[PDB]
Amino acid sequence: SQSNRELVVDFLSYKLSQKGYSWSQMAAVKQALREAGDEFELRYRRAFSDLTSQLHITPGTAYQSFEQVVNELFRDGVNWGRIVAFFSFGGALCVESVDKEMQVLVSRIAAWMATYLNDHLEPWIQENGGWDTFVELYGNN
Amino acid sequence: GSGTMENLSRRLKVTGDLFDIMSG
Repeated sequence: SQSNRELVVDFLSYKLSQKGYSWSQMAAVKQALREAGDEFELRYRRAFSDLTSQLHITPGTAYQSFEQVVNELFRDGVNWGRIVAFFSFGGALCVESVDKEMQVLVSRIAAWMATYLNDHLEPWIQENGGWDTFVELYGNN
Repeated sequence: GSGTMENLSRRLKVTGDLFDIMSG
């Protein structure tokens, strides 16, 4: 049963990360990204007001808002920190979408994010050491 | 409005940038 397999894998990964170990390189990247997001959001709220509700998201304007914010973010450059900002932005978009009962946007926001990573961030990422470098730099924080 | 976006991008860029610099 894949369901059970995925469960065992998720659980074991969580337990390994709690000790500074990792189930796989993908797992360590995930754990690093989650932690960097928490830290980034913490440092964001202590300086500003929630990145979540500010923009008025609607199914019809969501994409455009995502694109405007995201293009200005990497207009003059890409770096790990901005990527974390990006991930955290997408995350707040989804949280806001669910709060406002536009649950269907979450899978779209998800797609728009992977697409933007695959197309516009991957090049820089490969060129700068891949995600393993990201893990060295933001791992276990 | 739309001015909210410029402002959000800016706050995200500085926050990230500071975050990047503090890991070097």
